[PDB]
Amino acid sequence: TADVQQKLAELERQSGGRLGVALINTADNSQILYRADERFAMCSTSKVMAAAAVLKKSESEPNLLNQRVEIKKSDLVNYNPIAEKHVNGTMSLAELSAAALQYSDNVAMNKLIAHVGGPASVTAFARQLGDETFRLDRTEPTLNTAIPGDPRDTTSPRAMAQTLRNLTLGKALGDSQRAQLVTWMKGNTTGAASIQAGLPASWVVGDKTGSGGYGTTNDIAVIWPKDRAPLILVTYFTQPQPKAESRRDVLASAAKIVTDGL
Ligand SMILES: *[B@@-]1(O)O[C@H](CNS(=O)(=O)c2ccc(Cl)cc2)c2ccccc21
Ligand SMILES: [Cl-]
Ligand code: NA
Ligand code: NA
Ligand code: NA
Repeated sequence: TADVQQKLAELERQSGGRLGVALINTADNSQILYRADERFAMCSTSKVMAAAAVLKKSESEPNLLNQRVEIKKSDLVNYNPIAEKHVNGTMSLAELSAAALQYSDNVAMNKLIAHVGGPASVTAFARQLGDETFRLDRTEPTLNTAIPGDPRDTTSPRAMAQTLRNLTLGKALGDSQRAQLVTWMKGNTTGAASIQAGLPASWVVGDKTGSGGYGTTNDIAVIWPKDRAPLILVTYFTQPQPKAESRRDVLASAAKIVTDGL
């Protein structure tokens, strides 16, 4: 629809920032795209790719998710809601994956990153899946600086939507691992104000939010509408001012605009 395009342009204009949207509708294999090939800083939406990398590694290492990881005071960063409770103990890689995905715990992300070999290994995993756009450059918390013009720790909406489709609805991961990823994302606790706030209450969503510098406010989701084929939706947003506040309402509005009529 050209109208959906115009509506997203009007949202972007009023918001004052830069908006990126990619909707994949698996009912008819259609897409709605808005700046879908521009790069945006992923912030915490990158935790999906890190958890997925660990899950993939687990296909050939059955004990892997039960492996224990020490949590030290020296591991704490700037957002540790789960890990701060396990300092001087261990958490399993399953627990760290869930903490990263469902509470956006930054220590959990750093452990997933470390375990698979660092940011270039998470990036190599993306490449293995056919995503040649995703780049994870840094660890937490610096991967969230979201400086305009900086390509580090960025991807495009089109690439992340296609990759999220492969991960949650396709066959990137084994059946057990795919189910686990989707179960984790459906249990996310951080997304109610984002894409979910622009969709009917009856719809089931598995999402991962992100936020960071320059008021960057992001969400990526797999969506099961009532009695319809699933959707993938990426909404990326960032602003001109370094200390701009988050605008989750912009993502809810984009979600509402692109699902109107379904
Ligand atoms: B990353 O983008 O995710 C975490 C948490 N972000 S948040 O904005 O603090 C948030 C959003 C919604 C809820 Cl319900 C809770 C918390 C994070 C923290 C620091 C840097 C990057 C990320
Ligand atoms: Cl409703
Ligand atoms: Na991507
Ligand atoms: Na959401
Ligand atoms: Na977030």
